Amino acid sequence: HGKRYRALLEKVDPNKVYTIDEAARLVKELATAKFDETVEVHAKLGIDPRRSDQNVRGTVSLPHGLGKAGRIEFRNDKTGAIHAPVGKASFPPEKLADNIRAFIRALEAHKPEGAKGTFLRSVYVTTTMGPSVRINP
Amino acid sequence: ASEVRIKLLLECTECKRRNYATEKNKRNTPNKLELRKYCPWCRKHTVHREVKI
Amino acid sequence: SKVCEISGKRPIVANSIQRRGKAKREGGVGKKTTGISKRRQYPNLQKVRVRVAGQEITFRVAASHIPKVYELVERAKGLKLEGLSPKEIKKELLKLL
RNA sequence: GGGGGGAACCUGGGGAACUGAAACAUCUCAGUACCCAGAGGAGAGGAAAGAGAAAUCGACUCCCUGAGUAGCGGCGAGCGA
RNA sequence: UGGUGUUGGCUCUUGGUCGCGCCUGCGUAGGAUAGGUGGGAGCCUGUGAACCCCCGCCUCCGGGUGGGGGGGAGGCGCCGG
RNA sequence: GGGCCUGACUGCGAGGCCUGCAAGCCGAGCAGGGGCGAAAGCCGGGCCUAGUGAACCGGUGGUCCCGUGUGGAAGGGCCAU
RNA sequence: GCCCGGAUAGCUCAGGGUAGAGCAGGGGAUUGAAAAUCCCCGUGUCCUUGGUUCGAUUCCGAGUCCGGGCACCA
Ligand SMILES: [Mg+2]
Ligand SMILES: [Mg+2]
Ligand SMILES: [Mg+2]
Ligand SMILES: [Mg+2]
Ligand SMILES: [Mg+2]
Ligand SMILES: [Mg+2]
Ligand SMILES: [Mg+2]
Ligand SMILES: [Mg+2]
Ligand SMILES: [Mg+2]
Ligand SMILES: [Mg+2]
Ligand SMILES: [Mg+2]
Ligand SMILES: [Mg+2]
Ligand SMILES: [Mg+2]
Ligand SMILES: [Mg+2]
Ligand SMILES: [Mg+2]
Ligand SMILES: [Mg+2]
Ligand SMILES: [Mg+2]
Ligand SMILES: [Mg+2]
Ligand SMILES: [Mg+2]
Ligand SMILES: [Mg+2]
Ligand SMILES: [Mg+2]
Ligand SMILES: [Mg+2]
Ligand SMILES: [Mg+2]
Ligand SMILES: [Mg+2]
Ligand SMILES: [Mg+2]
Ligand SMILES: [Mg+2]
Ligand SMILES: [Mg+2]
Ligand SMILES: [Mg+2]
Ligand SMILES: [Mg+2]
Ligand SMILES: [Mg+2]
Ligand SMILES: [Mg+2]
Ligand SMILES: [Mg+2]
Ligand SMILES: [Mg+2]
Ligand SMILES: [Mg+2]
Ligand SMILES: [Mg+2]
Ligand SMILES: [Mg+2]
Ligand SMILES: [Mg+2]
Ligand SMILES: [Mg+2]
Ligand SMILES: [Mg+2]
Ligand SMILES: [Mg+2]
Ligand SMILES: [Mg+2]
Ligand SMILES: [Mg+2]
Ligand SMILES: [Zn+2]
Repeated sequence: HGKRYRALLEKVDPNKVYTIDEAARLVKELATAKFDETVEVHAKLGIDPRRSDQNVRGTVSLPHGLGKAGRIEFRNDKTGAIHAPVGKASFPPEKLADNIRAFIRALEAHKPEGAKGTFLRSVYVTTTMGPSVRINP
Repeated sequence: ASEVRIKLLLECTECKRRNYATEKNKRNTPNKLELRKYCPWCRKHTVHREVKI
Repeated sequence: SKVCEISGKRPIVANSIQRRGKAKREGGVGKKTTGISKRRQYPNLQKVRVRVAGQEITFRVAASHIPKVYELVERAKGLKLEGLSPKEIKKELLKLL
């Protein structure tokens, strides 16, 4: 890892869970690359990968989002993960939590009807080249 | 009955209540039976589907 | 195996009950008792040897009441015990129970 | 101070079988008979970590009732608050 | 005969599972050892590139990776078949 | 032999055959919702008479009846198998 | 009743990119014979259907059938 990244690592701490708001305040502190990084929200659906019927797929029209308007399409990969762009590192903090939360909502709205586990086994917020923070969905 | 001539229920396809029990021969009739029958529950005829006894 | 010197526990009488079948809870027809018979249940008696006023005293006690013996030795500190035989020391020790 | 005795009665520790189930094993007989330890003119029990539906009662023992009820039961024979 | 009590000290070696770290993935077209999607035009270097000496190794035999001794400014992508 | 079908109905059932009991048997007619037929009408399996097994225990699908102070739940009842 | 499973050519069989191996059959070499040996060749929805992937005997759902296991039987 590069000094630049090693730096950021300090402003994190894995143990801590954080909050949609707490994470939104960090994003900016984590976007140290020469461009408007994104943000991304990585989940980890607690459903069976190799299957169908219980496949999470759809779209969400984020109120602000992207800035690159909304309607992002997301689809769970072969593993139990699902990923999506929630906006660019710019965006005032009180603008991301609105999307993070608006996106996570859609995920729950697309949970199957036959799924074992806590569904959102885990969730994280990040930036294109920065580290990541778990969050209380 | 035998292992091949087997017993079965008919379940009202609308309300899902088993209403009639009958038999069939599963060689001669591998497909699940469909039959219009009177569901006491829905008070009308209703196609019923074979359901494992 | 007999009696706890500390707790008083002695063997009780128990029935050994043989059963068969699948319990109703597991969707079975139920349990049938294919035999009942008396047996005995003994205290887990064990020897405990402790030194007290430089004499060796030894207890037949149920495992459970083992630390009770060490407790009795502790409370024996404030006791005019010296010179006594094992027997009368043990007597004295039990008097504290 | 103990020890030993006492017809029955009493409480504690142990504890059958015939029999009944028109066979028999769970169940019954029965915690009976019997053995043993102890007590006494009685013994046991006894002042709620109780009942159980009454916004209630108020230690324990004994009799009547509740009731062959509620229940228990190879849901059999029977057992039984 | 398993578990467990009575049942303790010190070592050496193992498996399961959880958390973190790191690497492992080779049909065939092909720069050649493509996990899966997703973000994405920059990222690596005085917090030391380019080959080198010992290599922990891994190997599908071409390479993959990795800590260190030398080392003193270029390597790696978008491009694009 | 062909066409359309599922009455191999749900709720009942006057009246009987048979008969120690229990069981077994036949049944017109009314209601519901149907099938076939122009209609009269027929249809509650099969020309008939064997193709079977009481209770008990328990499985499953229903119903929402009971639910040990109360609300639930455990567990039962009822209907079907 | 439930849990684990096998189906791949005539027989027995191993296996995310594929389709083979043993001896049975046939052709040839060799042999006095019978073999053993040696070389070539076949003999496939990889149980069925449905769904992943650019595709699949390979992953998943569902079936059909034999195989195993555990338990229960008023
Ligand atoms: Mg019927
Ligand atoms: Mg039939
Ligand atoms: Mg009804
Ligand atoms: Mg036992
Ligand atoms: Mg029983
Ligand atoms: Mg203990
Ligand atoms: Mg006396
Ligand atoms: Mg006496
Ligand atoms: Mg007694
Ligand atoms: Mg007695
Ligand atoms: Mg005896
Ligand atoms: Mg007897
Ligand atoms: Mg007898
Ligand atoms: Mg008898
Ligand atoms: Mg008799
Ligand atoms: Mg006899
Ligand atoms: Mg008794
Ligand atoms: Mg008196
Ligand atoms: Mg008293
Ligand atoms: Mg008091
Ligand atoms: Mg009884
Ligand atoms: Mg009794
Ligand atoms: Mg043992
Ligand atoms: Mg041990
Ligand atoms: Mg016809
Ligand atoms: Mg009908
Ligand atoms: Mg009559
Ligand atoms: Mg009669
Ligand atoms: Mg008409
Ligand atoms: Mg008419
Ligand atoms: Mg009629
Ligand atoms: Mg019986
Ligand atoms: Mg029953
Ligand atoms: Mg109720
Ligand atoms: Mg109620
Ligand atoms: Mg209660
Ligand atoms: Mg209640
Ligand atoms: Mg409540
Ligand atoms: Mg219930
Ligand atoms: Mg019920
Ligand atoms: Mg099964
Ligand atoms: Mg084969
Ligand atoms: Zn119905």
